[PDB]
Amino acid sequence: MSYIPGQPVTAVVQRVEIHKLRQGENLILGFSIGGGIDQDPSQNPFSEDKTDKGIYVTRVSEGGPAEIAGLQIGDKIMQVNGWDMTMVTHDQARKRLTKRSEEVVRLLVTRQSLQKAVQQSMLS
Amino acid sequence: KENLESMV
Repeated sequence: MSYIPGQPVTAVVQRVEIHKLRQGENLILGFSIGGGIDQDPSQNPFSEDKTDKGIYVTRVSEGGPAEIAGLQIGDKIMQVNGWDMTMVTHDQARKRLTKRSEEVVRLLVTRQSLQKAVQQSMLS
Repeated sequence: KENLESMV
């Protein structure tokens, strides 16, 4: 009982508040997210796979803000500060991740449970 | 929708 390797958890829905970090006048996190990583404009007639949008963290400023909040490499961010990113645009998303009204972005993300352990899994 | 990534 308790944890069974080989069985997909599909998507762990967890909330994580990741806060931008001090770089002088800059408050920023320094991790990277892909909204488009493996896609194109041509899917939007369907939104990729319906409401997909293809938003997924592809890196992290390690030992920094995101990951300490509870973020890691390979995470699908669905919303920030409670703002469903799926129906909104990447620039719109950019706005509410890094404006001057927060100090932190509260995320609705989807975990695989396969956190940082450097697993080289690459399939094209 | 399309390929665009960003650090923040």
